[PDB]
Amino acid sequence: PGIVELPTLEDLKVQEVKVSSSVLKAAAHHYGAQCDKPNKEFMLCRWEEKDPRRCLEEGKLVNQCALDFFRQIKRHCAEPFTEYWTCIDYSGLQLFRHCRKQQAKFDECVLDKL
Amino acid sequence: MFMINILSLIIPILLAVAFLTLVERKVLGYMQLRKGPNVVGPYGLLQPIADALKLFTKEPLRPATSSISMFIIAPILALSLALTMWVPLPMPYPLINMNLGVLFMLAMSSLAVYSILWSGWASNSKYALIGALRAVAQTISYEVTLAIILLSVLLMNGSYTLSTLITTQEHIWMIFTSWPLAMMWFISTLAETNRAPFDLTEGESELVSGFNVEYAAGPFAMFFMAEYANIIMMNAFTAILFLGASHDPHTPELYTINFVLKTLALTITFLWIRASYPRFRYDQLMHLLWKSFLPLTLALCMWHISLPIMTASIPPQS
Amino acid sequence: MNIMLTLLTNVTLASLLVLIAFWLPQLNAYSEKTSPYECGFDPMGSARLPFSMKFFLVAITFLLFDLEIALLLPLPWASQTNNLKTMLTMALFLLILLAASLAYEWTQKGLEWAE
Amino acid sequence: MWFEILPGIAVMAACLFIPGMATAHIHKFTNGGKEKRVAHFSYQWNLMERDRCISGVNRYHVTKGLENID
Amino acid sequence: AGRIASFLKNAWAKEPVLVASFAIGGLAIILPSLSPYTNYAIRINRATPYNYPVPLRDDGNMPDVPSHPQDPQGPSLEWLKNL
Amino acid sequence: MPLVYMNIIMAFAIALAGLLMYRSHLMSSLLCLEGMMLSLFIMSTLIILNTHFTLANMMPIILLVFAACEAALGLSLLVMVSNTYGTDYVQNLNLLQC
Amino acid sequence: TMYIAFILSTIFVIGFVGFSSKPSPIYGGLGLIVSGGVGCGIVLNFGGSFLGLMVFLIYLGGMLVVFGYTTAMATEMYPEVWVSNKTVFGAFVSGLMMEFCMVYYALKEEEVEIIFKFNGLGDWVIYDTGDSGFFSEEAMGIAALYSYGTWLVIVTGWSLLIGVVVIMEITRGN
Amino acid sequence: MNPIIYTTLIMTVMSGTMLVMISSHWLLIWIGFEMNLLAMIPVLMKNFNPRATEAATKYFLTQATASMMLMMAIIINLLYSGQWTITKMFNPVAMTMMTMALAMKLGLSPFHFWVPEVTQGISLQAGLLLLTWQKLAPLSVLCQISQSINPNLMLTMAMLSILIGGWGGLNQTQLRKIMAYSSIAHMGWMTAVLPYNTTMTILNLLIYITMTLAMFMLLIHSSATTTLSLSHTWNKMPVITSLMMVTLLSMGGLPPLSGFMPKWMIIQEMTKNESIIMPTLMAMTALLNLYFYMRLAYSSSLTMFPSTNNMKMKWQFEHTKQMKLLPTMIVLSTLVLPMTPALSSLN
Ligand SMILES: CCCCCCCCCCCCCCCCCC(=O)OC[C@H](COP(=O)([O-])OCC[N+](C)(C)C)OC(=O)CCCCCCCCCCCCCCCCC
Ligand SMILES: CCCCCCCCCCCCCCCCCC(=O)OC[C@H](COP(=O)([O-])OCC[N+](C)(C)C)OC(=O)CCCCCCCCCCCCCCCCC
Ligand SMILES: CCCCCCCCCCCCCCCCCC(=O)OC[C@H](COP(=O)([O-])OCC[N+](C)(C)C)OC(=O)CCCCCCCCCCCCCCCCC
Ligand SMILES: CCCCCCCC/C=C/CCCCCCCC(=O)OC[C@H](COP(=O)(O)OCCN)OC(=O)CCCCCCC/C=C/CCCCCCCC
Ligand SMILES: CCCCCCCCCCCCCCCCCC(=O)OC[C@H](COP(=O)(O)OCCN)OC(=O)CCCCCCCCCCCCCCCCC
Repeated sequence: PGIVELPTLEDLKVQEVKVSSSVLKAAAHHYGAQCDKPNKEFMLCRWEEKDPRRCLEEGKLVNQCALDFFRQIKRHCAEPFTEYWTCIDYSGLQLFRHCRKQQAKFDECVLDKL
Repeated sequence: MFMINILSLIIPILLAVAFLTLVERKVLGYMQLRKGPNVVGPYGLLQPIADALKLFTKEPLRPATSSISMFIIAPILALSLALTMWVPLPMPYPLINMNLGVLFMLAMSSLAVYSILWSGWASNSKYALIGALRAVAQTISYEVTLAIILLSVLLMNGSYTLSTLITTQEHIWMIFTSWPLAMMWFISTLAETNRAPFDLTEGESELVSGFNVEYAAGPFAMFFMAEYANIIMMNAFTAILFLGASHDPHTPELYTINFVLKTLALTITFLWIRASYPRFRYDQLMHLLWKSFLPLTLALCMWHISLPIMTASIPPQS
Repeated sequence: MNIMLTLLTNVTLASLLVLIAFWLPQLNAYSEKTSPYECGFDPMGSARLPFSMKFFLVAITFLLFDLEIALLLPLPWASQTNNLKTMLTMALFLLILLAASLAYEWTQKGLEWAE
Repeated sequence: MWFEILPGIAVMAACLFIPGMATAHIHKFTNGGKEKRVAHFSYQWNLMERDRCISGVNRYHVTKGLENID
Repeated sequence: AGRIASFLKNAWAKEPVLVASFAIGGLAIILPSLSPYTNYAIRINRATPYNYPVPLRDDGNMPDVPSHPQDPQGPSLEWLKNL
Repeated sequence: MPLVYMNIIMAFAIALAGLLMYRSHLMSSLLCLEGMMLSLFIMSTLIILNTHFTLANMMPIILLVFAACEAALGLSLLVMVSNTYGTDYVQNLNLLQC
Repeated sequence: TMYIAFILSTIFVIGFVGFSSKPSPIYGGLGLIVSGGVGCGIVLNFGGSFLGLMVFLIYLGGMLVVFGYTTAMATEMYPEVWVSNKTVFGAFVSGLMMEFCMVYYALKEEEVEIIFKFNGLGDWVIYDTGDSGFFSEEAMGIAALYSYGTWLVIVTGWSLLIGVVVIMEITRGN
Repeated sequence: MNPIIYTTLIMTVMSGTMLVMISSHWLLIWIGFEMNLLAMIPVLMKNFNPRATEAATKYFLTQATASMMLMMAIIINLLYSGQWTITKMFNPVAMTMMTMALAMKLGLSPFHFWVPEVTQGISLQAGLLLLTWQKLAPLSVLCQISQSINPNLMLTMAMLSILIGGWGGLNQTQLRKIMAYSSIAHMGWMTAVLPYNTTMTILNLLIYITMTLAMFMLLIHSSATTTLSLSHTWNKMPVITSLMMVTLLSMGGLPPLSGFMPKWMIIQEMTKNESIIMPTLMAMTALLNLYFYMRLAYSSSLTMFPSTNNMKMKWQFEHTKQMKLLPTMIVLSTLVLPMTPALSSLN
């Protein structure tokens, strides 16, 4: 029948979030609390439009919020965060149970600085 | 590097099997007021090596009436499955991490049954046939009871993953939780490994060496190695399942030492039982499981289904 | 992949052991050595004649109970459902029917070997 | 006496130490000194694939962080 | 009652395995209907977030739906926290 | 359709042609009957797993259960026939004629 | 690609050819066990680990009974093997030749049988891109036998109990 | 067999058939067939003898093969549609497999040999249950899936059934084999009308069941299993022979008896669809069935065969057990032709 429409490679371009899964899992609860609104908007768009091509701008905003959140962490609590996600990265299952001290230090740092 | 890991899993197991033969001979000797091997090497340490060399330099014969293809395949199947059973065991890290590590064990054991049947049938002798059919009955009874007991105990766990078993037993022991199932499991493992009082497939007193009567030299040694590897593997599985050692992710050698000590304790208990008790009759073995273990096993399965629900202690799925 | 490599390694090691066993030693074969074993005398019949099985009914019951346990195996995942009451009822129903089968056979003498 | 059984048990224990310790050492060697990643589910597998993609060396265990985002 | 006691004493002297089996099975059938923690188990199973909680489109007439995860509105797991 | 489905259907056809062509033993035909249900199990689970029909995953288990019931029934009939005639040969089931 | 599923399917067909050529119930059971293990492998590749291991375990248990029964009921002086008989070898060779012909035709061109149309391409091609998360869809669907499928449990349990009654009644004699 | 076990097995057979009839899922239909077969085997083997064992073995083999083919058809249909509901089948190959399996279950030619063999093997009560109920279930499935039935395959098997039933019945001299071949012919008639009017299929099913119940219960009452055994019944109870003769006339399709109604309605319905050669051939071939019914009627009622000397003691004694609904079956199988337009109620 018809020809499918695909976005060009120019408007699929965005600043990638090049942290690892351990880094993301360490700053996951704070990220979910801070960047909730763009992510909820993107998820509502994705579930209503049922089309990746119709929610690209919301994805751009999601990436922008993630980058802003990580820059804000990097400016204030880089050392406790590095210790925390270094502890998380050791575990094969990436367990929160084994890194409660480093998590406590990171939570104290982000509660005072931010 | 994975091939190096496979070799590091295989070769130490075979060495442990040889020295388990030595240890069993000496333990039985001291329980029978003898000494056991102490001449061949220092405290008889070279005895397994001497026996292995003798068996593999002796002549193997194929009986004139035997079916040669399944006469050869049976020891190959036995030893291959004996070596394969070790790959999902966490010590504390499995060589192969399976989502369903327990069903793999059950399936491979049920397959390893057929080595006895095919070696007995392919030998084409009456004593071999009698041993094979004794194996058939034994597998019937122990298989049904083993499956139900494993279902219950793993129902206390949450999944069929042995690393999850370690995490479950982080605080106390499954043997403290479920000691009746532990007793029935130990008896079923004896019946499964064909150990006394259930050594009926190869019963020297009734049958002249049972199913492997016609086997000589190397092919006999393969059956011996497979049986002893199965003994150690089943004791290791029992230790992981009921005697959970503490795990420290940064120093995993502590779990390995604890696991090895518990496995050795269970294996020496197997040898102790063999020294202590008479032999069953295989009809009485069938009547023991079905008429005694199976009712209690079903009742305990119902109890262990209901207990997490009635107390709000259902384990996590992952 | 890794499991296939492991199976290949185990099979190859066992086959090499068989090959060494059958090719290293000196062999001397004659009709008397390779004759079937029956305690020093010749076998009267053949080992391929029919061999009566006194537990033929327990074997069929084993087939049925084996598939009962196949039904019971997915219970650990069934405990994560929201319909806990329905799950518990059906699990106990299956176990009670298994117990009923065992009781019926036991009382009707299905567990007794043929004479 | 009964303590002459111990050297055989010692050898058997030493043999049973090798598999677990060897597996632990090889897991740490081929995963950058860390535990081998357990991927029992598609989510964990996708995390591993993303870690491989972002590393730039086609190895998931090479972990990148804030120094890489900026 | 006397017949029941005689039967039970005979069974306990002849088939203790069967007596124990029936006692365990009967307790397993009966106890869940009397336990107050069955509802707690159901609630714990319902509280596990296996999949993503897709948000709702706000019509301006949803006072019981939180606008943020940390808002007071929405289900609370404080009961499970101290359990 | 992939070639895997072709091979599974071919295996079913082979097992069906095996059942319909008796030789002497009733046991061999029973084994052919058990192969047909194995191929049915494999085909059903391949179709269901590919399509992510989640609630249909329990169907192959029920299929196996009734395969077991059929195998039990056939073995019972085989032991009765062997008791009557001394062998499981199908040539002895000739008392009744069309 | 690696054609692992295709190779396993071919071995599956080979085992079926064996036990359907019907040498003798011992080797019929051997071929059926091989086919069961290979089918376990096929469905493991396609995704169902529980289903594969379960069918393998069920057939391992079932063939154990068949061995004991063929020792007692279905044995003769010289059990037949594939090369022992002209009919058995003929049927085995016919099945192998048919499988080879169809495999070759499918690999060389998109083979449309007189029954169904088959395309020679990737079993990896036919797969789905999407993924689940933190649970197994197969495990959850099978576990739904108790929450959903109350009717199925009832009819299955009734059938099993009546099966025990039936096997006891058939073998009564008298 | 214990009476409790026997009645629970009968109830299990009926439950399997009812599950087949009430299910909307192909898996549940297959489960019903399996449950029916499993509980039906011991009923055949109720009176243990080598003939009963052989009949049960043949029945099991045939029904297991048919169930396997049926499940293959179900799975093939699921492959091409993803539908488990029993409706029009979406694949012609799956439909052909389903038709073959259901025909093998019903005994339509060329899948008919097991019918006379098993019926001769089993007792009169078991044969009654077999014919009646085991025809009752697969025909309901066929009626559900009728709109996708291949007319050529269905009508070919139907005409084959009519011809084979007539010829086999011509040769037979045993009462149970006569009943089996008559059953094959009647199944032929029903499945011939099936692709045009399932209502007429149901009407023929009901009339056939009534006539078969009356006939089998008369045989059970008279304790006759051969022609010569039935030739002694005029000297013990001449009423039973007369009722049997009227029932045989009804089964042969003679007006104004109740056996004429299904043939009449089916001929009319097929003629509405511009079928003439098929109804004419079907009507002419039924003369074979009428011939061997009349041959049976000559021996038992219209002529007096020699008797024996112990018939005097039999005269002195009286029949104890009372057949349930035998007078009602006799009347319904012979005198309900003026009530033909109730097939609309049947609709
Ligand atoms: C390079 C090797 C070439 C030779 C290979 C020979 C293979 C022979 C057996 C084929 C079937 C088994 C392998 C199938 C393909 C791989 C499947 C797979 O990916 O599994 C991953 C799965 C992973 O486990 P999982 O269940 O945890 O998977 C879910 C979790 N993820 C997805 C994250 C992995 O492995 C298993 O489940 C293990 C099952 C093994 C089943 C084996 C059955 C056949 C046994 C035959 C024994 C023969 C003994 C020797 C006889 C000799 C006689 C002379
Ligand atoms: C009717 C009687 C029922 C009895 C049920 C219990 C049977 C116990 C059988 C034990 C067999 C042990 C064989 C292997 C021996 C290994 C030895 C070893 O390494 O030990 C060091 C090991 C230490 O290594 P570990 O790390 O494995 O031990 C702790 C393991 N965690 C915490 C992970 C569960 O054990 C100990 O030192 C402590 C053992 C008990 C641990 C459980 C918690 C304490 C429970 C106290 C209450 C007990 C009440 C019952 C007591 C009386 C029972 C009759
Ligand atoms: C522990 C498990 C694995 C075991 C692996 C093997 C263990 C043993 C290793 C040492 C073996 C030493 C050689 C013994 C050979 C048999 C002796 C014999 O038959 O003598 C009578 C025969 C006598 O021959 P003859 O010609 O005098 O006799 C003619 C025949 N009669 C008797 C009738 C007169 O000896 C030989 O034929 C000698 C053959 C060469 C011997 C050396 C070759 C083998 C070298 C082995 C090195 C190790 C690697 C390769 C082996 C496999 C292991 C990887
Ligand atoms: C669930 C069973 C009912 C199913 C009925 C199906 C039709 C009948 C076919 C038989 C199947 C069931 C047969 C089981 C009883 C037959 C055996 C028997 O007669 O005796 C039972 C025997 C009695 O011993 P004696 O007869 O005295 O012999 C010893 C002599 N010294 O022991 C029993 O009573 C066991 C009976 C079954 C055990 C399980 C009891 C079930 C009770 C739980 C309630 C079940 C409700 C089901 C819903 C479950 C919801 C959670
Ligand atoms: C809803 C169920 C319908 C069928 C039930 C049949 C039950 C009886 C079966 C045995 C054969 C018929 C009876 C022959 C006499 C038996 C011995 C005797 O003396 O019986 C006395 C009995 C007295 O009647 P009684 O039992 O009191 O009535 C029911 C009370 N609740 O005498 C009688 O009962 C005699 C009269 C019986 C009823 C007439 C026969 C059936 C009528 C059906 C009407 C519809 C027509 C189509 C029928 C299709 C097939 C069912």
